[PDB]
Amino acid sequence: CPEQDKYRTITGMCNNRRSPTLGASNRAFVRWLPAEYEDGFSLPYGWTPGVKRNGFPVALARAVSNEIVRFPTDQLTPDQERSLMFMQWGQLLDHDLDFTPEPAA
Amino acid sequence: CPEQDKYRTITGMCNNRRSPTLGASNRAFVRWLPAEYEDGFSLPYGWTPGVKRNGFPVALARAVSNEIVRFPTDQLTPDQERSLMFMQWGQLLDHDLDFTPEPAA
Amino acid sequence: VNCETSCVQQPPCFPLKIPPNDPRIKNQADCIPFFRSCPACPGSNITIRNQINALTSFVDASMVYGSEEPLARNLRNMSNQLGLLAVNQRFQDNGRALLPFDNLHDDPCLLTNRSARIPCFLAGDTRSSEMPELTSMHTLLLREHNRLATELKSLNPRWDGERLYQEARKIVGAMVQIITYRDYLPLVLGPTAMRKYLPTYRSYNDSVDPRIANVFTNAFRYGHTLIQPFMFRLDNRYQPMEPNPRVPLSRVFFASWRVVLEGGIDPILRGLMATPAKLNRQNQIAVDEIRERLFEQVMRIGLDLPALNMQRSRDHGLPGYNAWRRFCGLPQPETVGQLGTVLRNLKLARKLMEQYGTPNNIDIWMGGVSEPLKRKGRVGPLLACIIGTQFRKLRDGDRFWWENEGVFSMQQRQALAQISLPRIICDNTGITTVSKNNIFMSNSYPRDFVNCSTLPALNLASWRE
Amino acid sequence: VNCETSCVQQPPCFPLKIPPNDPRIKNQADCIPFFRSCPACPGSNITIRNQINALTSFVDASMVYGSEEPLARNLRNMSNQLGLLAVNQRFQDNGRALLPFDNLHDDPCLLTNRSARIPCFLAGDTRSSEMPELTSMHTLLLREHNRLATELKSLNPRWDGERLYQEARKIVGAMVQIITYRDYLPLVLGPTAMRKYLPTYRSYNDSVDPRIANVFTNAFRYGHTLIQPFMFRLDNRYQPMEPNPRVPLSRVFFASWRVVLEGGIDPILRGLMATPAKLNRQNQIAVDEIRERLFEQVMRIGLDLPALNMQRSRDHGLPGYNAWRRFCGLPQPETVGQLGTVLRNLKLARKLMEQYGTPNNIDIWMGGVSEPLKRKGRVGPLLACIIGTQFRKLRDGDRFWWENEGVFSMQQRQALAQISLPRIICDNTGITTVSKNNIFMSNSYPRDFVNCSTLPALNLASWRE
Amino acid sequence: KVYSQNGLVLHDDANFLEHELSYIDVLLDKNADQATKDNLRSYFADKGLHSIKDIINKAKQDGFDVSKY
Amino acid sequence: KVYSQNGLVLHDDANFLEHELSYIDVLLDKNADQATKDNLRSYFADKGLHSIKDIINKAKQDGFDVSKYE
Ligand SMILES: *[C@@H]1O[C@H](CO[C@@H]2O[C@@H](C)[C@@H](O)[C@@H](O)[C@@H]2O)[C@@H](O[C@@H]2O[C@H](CO)[C@@H](O[C@@H]3O[C@H](CO[C@H]4O[C@H](CO)[C@@H](O)[C@H](O)[C@@H]4O)[C@@H](O)[C@H](O[C@H]4O[C@H](CO)[C@@H](O)[C@H](O)[C@@H]4O)[C@@H]3O)[C@H](O)[C@H]2NC(C)=O)[C@H](O)[C@H]1NC(C)=O
Ligand SMILES: *[C@@H]1O[C@H](CO[C@@H]2O[C@@H](C)[C@@H](O)[C@@H](O)[C@@H]2O)[C@@H](O[C@@H]2O[C@H](CO)[C@@H](O[C@@H]3O[C@H](CO[C@H]4O[C@H](CO)[C@@H](O)[C@H](O)[C@@H]4O)[C@@H](O)[C@H](O[C@H]4O[C@H](CO)[C@@H](O)[C@H](O)[C@@H]4O)[C@@H]3O)[C@H](O)[C@H]2NC(C)=O)[C@H](O)[C@H]1NC(C)=O
Ligand code: HEM
Ligand code: HEM
Ligand SMILES: *[C@@H]1O[C@H](CO)[C@@H](O[C@@H]2O[C@H](CO)[C@@H](O)[C@H](O)[C@H]2NC(C)=O)[C@H](O)[C@H]1NC(C)=O
Ligand SMILES: *[C@@H]1O[C@H](CO)[C@@H](O)[C@H](O)[C@H]1NC(C)=O
Ligand SMILES: *[C@@H]1O[C@H](CO)[C@@H](O)[C@H](O)[C@H]1NC(C)=O
Ligand SMILES: *[C@@H]1O[C@H](CO)[C@@H](O)[C@H](O)[C@H]1NC(C)=O
Ligand SMILES: [Br-]
Ligand SMILES: [Br-]
Ligand SMILES: [Br-]
Ligand SMILES: [Br-]
Ligand SMILES: [Br-]
Ligand SMILES: [Br-]
Ligand SMILES: [Br-]
Ligand SMILES: [Br-]
Ligand SMILES: [Br-]
Ligand SMILES: [Br-]
Ligand SMILES: [Br-]
Ligand SMILES: [Br-]
Ligand SMILES: [Br-]
Ligand SMILES: [Br-]
Ligand SMILES: [Br-]
Ligand SMILES: [Br-]
Ligand SMILES: [Br-]
Ligand SMILES: [Br-]
Ligand SMILES: [Br-]
Ligand SMILES: [Br-]
Ligand SMILES: [Br-]
Ligand SMILES: [Br-]
Ligand SMILES: [Br-]
Ligand SMILES: [Br-]
Ligand SMILES: [Br-]
Ligand SMILES: [Br-]
Ligand SMILES: [Br-]
Ligand SMILES: [Br-]
Ligand SMILES: [Br-]
Ligand SMILES: [Br-]
Ligand SMILES: [Br-]
Ligand SMILES: [Br-]
Ligand SMILES: [Br-]
Ligand SMILES: [Br-]
Ligand SMILES: [Br-]
Ligand SMILES: [Br-]
Ligand SMILES: [Br-]
Ligand SMILES: [Br-]
Ligand SMILES: [Br-]
Ligand SMILES: [Br-]
Ligand SMILES: [Br-]
Ligand SMILES: [Br-]
Ligand SMILES: [Br-]
Ligand SMILES: [Br-]
Ligand SMILES: [Br-]
Ligand SMILES: [Br-]
Ligand SMILES: [Br-]
Ligand SMILES: [Br-]
Ligand SMILES: [Br-]
Ligand SMILES: [Br-]
Ligand SMILES: [Br-]
Ligand SMILES: [Br-]
Ligand SMILES: [Br-]
Ligand SMILES: [Br-]
Ligand SMILES: [Br-]
Ligand SMILES: [Br-]
Ligand SMILES: [Ca+2]
Ligand SMILES: [Ca+2]
Repeated sequence: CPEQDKYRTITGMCNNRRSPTLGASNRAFVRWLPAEYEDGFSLPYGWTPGVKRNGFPVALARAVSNEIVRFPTDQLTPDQERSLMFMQWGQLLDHDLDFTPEPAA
Repeated sequence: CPEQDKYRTITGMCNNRRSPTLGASNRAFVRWLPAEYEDGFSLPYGWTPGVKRNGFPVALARAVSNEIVRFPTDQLTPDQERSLMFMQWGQLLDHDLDFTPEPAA
Repeated sequence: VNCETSCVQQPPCFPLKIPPNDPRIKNQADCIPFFRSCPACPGSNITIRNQINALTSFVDASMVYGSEEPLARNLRNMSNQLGLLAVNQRFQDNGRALLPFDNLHDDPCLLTNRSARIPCFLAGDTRSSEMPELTSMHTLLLREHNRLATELKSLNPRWDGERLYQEARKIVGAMVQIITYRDYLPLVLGPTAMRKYLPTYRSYNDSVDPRIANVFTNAFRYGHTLIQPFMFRLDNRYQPMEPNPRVPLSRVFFASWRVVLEGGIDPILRGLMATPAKLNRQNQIAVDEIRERLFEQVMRIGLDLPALNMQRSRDHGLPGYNAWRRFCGLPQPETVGQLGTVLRNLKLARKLMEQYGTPNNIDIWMGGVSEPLKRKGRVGPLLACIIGTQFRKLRDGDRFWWENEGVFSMQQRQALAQISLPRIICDNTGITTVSKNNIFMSNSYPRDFVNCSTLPALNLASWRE
Repeated sequence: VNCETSCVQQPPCFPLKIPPNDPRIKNQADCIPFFRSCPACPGSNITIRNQINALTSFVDASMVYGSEEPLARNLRNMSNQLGLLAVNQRFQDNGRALLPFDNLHDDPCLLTNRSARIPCFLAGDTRSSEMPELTSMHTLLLREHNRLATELKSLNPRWDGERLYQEARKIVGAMVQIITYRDYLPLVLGPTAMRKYLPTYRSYNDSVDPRIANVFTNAFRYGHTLIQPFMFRLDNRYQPMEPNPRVPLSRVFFASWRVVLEGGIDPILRGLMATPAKLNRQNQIAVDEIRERLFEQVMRIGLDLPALNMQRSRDHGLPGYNAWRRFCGLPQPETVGQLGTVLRNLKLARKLMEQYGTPNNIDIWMGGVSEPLKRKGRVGPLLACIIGTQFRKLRDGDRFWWENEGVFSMQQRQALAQISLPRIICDNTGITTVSKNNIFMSNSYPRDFVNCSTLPALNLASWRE
Repeated sequence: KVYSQNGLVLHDDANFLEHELSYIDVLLDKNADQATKDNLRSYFADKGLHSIKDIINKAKQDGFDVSKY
Repeated sequence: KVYSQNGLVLHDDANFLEHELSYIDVLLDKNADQATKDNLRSYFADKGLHSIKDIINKAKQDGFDVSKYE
């Protein structure tokens, strides 16, 4: 890292001079807790038919959506005390913070 | 992981049922702090001639040993209150806890 | 196996299966597409799989400027020394700039209005076209950069393009920091949590790890509960605009044509200021425009954003609700009764236990958004902990944080504290009437609105050299 | 590049360079050999390089039983159903068992006494021959296993081999836990730190991460400061044994022949009980038997174990002294003055600043072992923090901890609390006179010694079935 | 690189961009100052395009109309 | 696995072990019980040695004297 600088790098390298990948792009997330995978190290829960998590079946994510998350849209409750700009700033901000890549086809 | 077991596995797998590689053999160490490498991610300090750490030259480890660690052996101080078995249990115990592999010749 | 068209489970595809009596997808041999996130160390049977952040974790306005040096250059106007970001060369919005067009071989924006032939936009982040409301925010900040660079060139004529760009970027970055931390986050967390997780800034701390934690990528999706089923557009009287004032969201995803041909960013921004967000309620979590019709115009089947959220958390190996509660120092319910107490809602507890069997297995997003909201906040205690802790790290671990000694002069800090999103809107659009502070709470026209004249512009005099 | 016979810095070699005015190595184009630890994710330019633990982190006596299923089987006596570990087939120690021989194509034990043709031993850990005092400890535990299995077969005749092995193993594992946590660690950390880092055991906590931290591999090398320059051997009067009573350490590395031909493990154990350890002092850190002549009999050049320590911490990307101080909640000196205060030794501080330039750069081992010792402990506050924290995790995060509900019966726990290292020695060797509790503090014959008869044996009656 | 989300390619840096065509116009403008063009040549040479024939040819391969060149 | 430390090979599982020779004697002991031998055959077959000729021959390659089976 240069000893002295005046502006941020684009990548975020050198923000932290002691560990200069910290907060830079194209690096692993940090883990605040140990990961929890079906096989210990890479397979997600739900992968293998009939394999439980902590003694219970894994719920289909779409089932959870259907049963818990679905509601009739005409019953929507406006937030008296928040604008839609509050939604939109959140998404714009998220897009300053994290993008998790996936393989293309 | 089996739902029920009576003894430890040899590898240590399944000791922690939620994250069953934890404590098991042939896994990465956990990091209590972010690593500090010359290039941010893999080259040790001292690797590249002329590259400092936090603004200071990297000291030859052998120099540090020579200047700080060396003492005349006739001046060795026996510990009145510790046996050599205290040394040896530490090495035996260390060998229950960690072996960091290296490439062979 | 192409994960987009195939329902076979083979790496890297983890398609969401369809339940027996699904309200929308009758055919149980079908699936919702899903590609597992790229692993840090592909093919390892030593490492515990982890995922990658392609962006700078810092609040540095990398959505505007990019997080990689080829994109970052490609976004710049390289035909002169004015330090400007590149703008569209075919289209303008009543005389103001639009984002440049990106060039994708398979462009999803073109699939929305086929006949309009308007491609996706190019910005510092690649998701800029996902909804036109987002596009408008990106466009706003594009313009603010170029306005600043223009004002700075006027003030410091001997500054070259590199210098103008950096200084403008440095200002835009602080504006994002200030709006985020002063105006947005207090309304996310509520005052109790704000004082707990984001106490008064002291100074840069080089030992604070500023990385994004894996769990934050899922937790911060709490915002999905805020989404309304329509895009609202308003004319200069803040009345509905008659080329479709209320477009269903499933017809605006990647609909870049709407910005270029249906009246630019002004109506969209009016819509955002003068329409309420949706309230998260335990029985009204997220709407069917994202739960049933996500991206349905550009893709073989509509996705389910809530469900994707949950599949993704398992893809990323995230622990369940009780593990994150414990991490945060919060009680961990074991029974349906105790979960009812925590949620102040026994009915919802019962529904969660019927799905998951134990609160230990509840997926972090689902447990997070199920929690009753903190007073004057829009998340429960668990999400407030995770999101609070994240933004503390991003602030105290950022050497270029705007209040860090050496980053700006005292005079420049004094002047930066005058900025607000309303003013930025006045400066860069045809809108002359905008929300009162706080823009994120103000939501009703005209009760909550003021004329642009009443707002102080950013004074750049202490940038003179 | 063969890192043993070349001084070129090319992966995976990171040879230690030689300073100008070196007391031993005249030629600066020579080097001390060093192989970088295996990376977890080889070849990655995304991951931050990290290293691998080949062993179970748990205090499970994996040095006896192995940490991998091929070795673990190979260590067992497979010719009967008695659940025994395999023993040497060529040699015995006045009738008692010795470790089996390992078969290496380039065996370093053979290179010590060339003519004796005695190879290295095989045990659960691969380093069992490194010094014969270590070998004796491995041998002792081998015998304890087989004695237990024998007693259990007598007690429960219908038990098969698998059952005997597991039960004995489970006992030997608890014995290592008890000796370590009751007898050893309090004398490492001192009472204040023991109460701080290892408060009284409550119960298994499945959220405590039991992994070895990278830094602990370096910090726990504090033990290098305890090493005496000789191996001491004593006859059954606890007098020096006359086939060389005081062998220099540089002639005992890999010297397995000394165990087999120079009188077995009895003299070596007597030596360990009745000889004082070396004291760590700031001007007497570590001896030249390991600083100048490490492994010199089996290798082209003698290594420098302290220097290896420091090269290894950089190989592992470990932060420097002040970062670990801060991690532990200890003041971080910036100036030579402040470091003098922390070390109670301005002279040493000046020497550290001359090497490193700032206390931020001091390698963790060197800073660690430089610190004044806690009252009644043999580490300073930094090392006590790291080592304490590590063993807390190994205890509270171990589902099979010996005191964890359901691992042993109350009767079995009561009986296990009577065990001690002196007793194990009485049970498995020809020694009839052994140290008083605490074996690790007792060090002077005969003041500190008792007869084996006075010590209560382990009663296995509550294992009857 | 190719940035991808839900099977949708959202950006690829490999591709020529439409706004870079306006840079081609500055290079062919005879009355545009020589420093401006040098800076652009350097921009396009950092991307591995060294002549205007190589620049125009890359725009064409990436789907643009370059018939007024 | 080959386990390596400071350029010294400390163990290699590929190699036959001296104590496994005593297992060869149990297999050739005509008066040793058939359950014991089956267990040993399985032990050596888990390692990929299926006959006693293949076992003795592996011990030889790994430096042991096997002339006392002639
Ligand atoms: C079972 O063990 C769990 C692990 O406990 C640790 O290990 C054992 C061996 C002991 O040493 C133990 O004392 C250790 O803590 C244990 O759970 C742990 O619980 C603590 C306390 O609740 C949690 O700490 C809290 O963390 C949150 C989140 O921030 C943390 O993480 C980030 C990044 O990793 C860091 O930046 C932070 O510094 C934190 O470490 C904090 O919000 C919280 O502090 C705030 O709230 C408290 C409470 O109101 C205030 O007093 C503070 O001032 C703060 O405002 C704590 O620091 C810890 O995350 C959690 N870990 C795990 C793995 O879950 C569990 O409780 C044990 N159970 C029993 C019954 O013993
Ligand atoms: C600069 O920031 C540093 C990091 O700050 C964290 O993030 C910022 C944003 C804040 O939220 C801050 O509160 C966070 O901590 C900061 O350094 C930190 O300082 C704390 C307190 O001194 C350190 O915590 C201590 O940790 C040790 C070691 O154990 C920790 O790690 C292990 C393994 O990961 C865990 O298992 C443990 O649960 C711990 O998290 C503990 O031994 C110690 O606790 C013991 O002593 C205290 C006090 O006597 C008791 O209350 C406890 O019960 C224990 O007996 C602390 O928990 C922390 O490790 C350290 N972090 C780093 C990265 O160094 C620094 O101080 C800031 N500097 C300034 C000037 O602001
Ligand atoms: C109009 C608004 C929004 C969307 C449309 C939208 C969509 C997505 C999608 C498709 C994903 C990927 C899901 C997957 O796992 O396959 C996604 C992820 C993330 N979101 Fe969404 N989102 C809209 C809006 C918001 C708002 C208001 C958010 C927060 C306040 C918000 C957050 C996030 C985050 C952080 C992610 C993860 C990002 C990553 O790649 O790391 N979104 N969203
Ligand atoms: C006879 C006594 C001791 C040795 C001989 C000896 C030697 C080593 C060597 C060669 C290493 C590796 C050095 C390198 O980094 O290349 C080593 C590492 C470790 N030690 Fe040493 N040691 C002797 C004695 C002790 C005692 C008393 C210790 C503790 C009380 C102790 C600890 C350790 C540890 C934990 C390591 C790291 C091991 C790993 O691979 O993870 N040693 N020692
Ligand atoms: C698809 O896009 C076209 C524009 O290409 C839209 O057509 C315009 O509609 C407006 C408002 O109705 C008219 O005033 C314009 O004159 C139309 N232009 C053309 C060229 O037809 C069309 O309405 C869009 N379709 C959808 C689905 O809304
Ligand atoms: C660059 O700026 C000039 C002057 O404002 C403008 O005419 C031109 O269109 C811009 N170029 C691009 C590609 O943005
Ligand atoms: C196995 O045990 C028997 C009886 O205790 C003994 O005679 C034999 O030599 C042992 N073999 C090995 C390899 O330990
Ligand atoms: C080497 O071993 C032999 C026994 O084989 C012993 O008599 C001799 O004294 C030893 N030599 C050394 C160097 O100690
Ligand atoms: Br840069
Ligand atoms: Br995480
Ligand atoms: Br992990
Ligand atoms: Br982890
Ligand atoms: Br419904
Ligand atoms: Br495992
Ligand atoms: Br570490
Ligand atoms: Br790291
Ligand atoms: Br880390
Ligand atoms: Br240097
Ligand atoms: Br297919
Ligand atoms: Br995959
Ligand atoms: Br289902
Ligand atoms: Br269907
Ligand atoms: Br890992
Ligand atoms: Br504009
Ligand atoms: Br349309
Ligand atoms: Br998106
Ligand atoms: Br500049
Ligand atoms: Br602020
Ligand atoms: Br507040
Ligand atoms: Br709170
Ligand atoms: Br931190
Ligand atoms: Br308008
Ligand atoms: Br439409
Ligand atoms: Br809807
Ligand atoms: Br498709
Ligand atoms: Br849990
Ligand atoms: Br509870
Ligand atoms: Br109910
Ligand atoms: Br409800
Ligand atoms: Br409010
Ligand atoms: Br409110
Ligand atoms: Br809270
Ligand atoms: Br207006
Ligand atoms: Br106002
Ligand atoms: Br505002
Ligand atoms: Br105005
Ligand atoms: Br390497
Ligand atoms: Br990493
Ligand atoms: Br014995
Ligand atoms: Br010798
Ligand atoms: Br060793
Ligand atoms: Br104990
Ligand atoms: Br104590
Ligand atoms: Br923990
Ligand atoms: Br001194
Ligand atoms: Br010496
Ligand atoms: Br530091
Ligand atoms: Br003491
Ligand atoms: Br003492
Ligand atoms: Br102290
Ligand atoms: Br008890
Ligand atoms: Br004796
Ligand atoms: Br004792
Ligand atoms: Br043997
Ligand atoms: Ca960023
Ligand atoms: Ca172990």
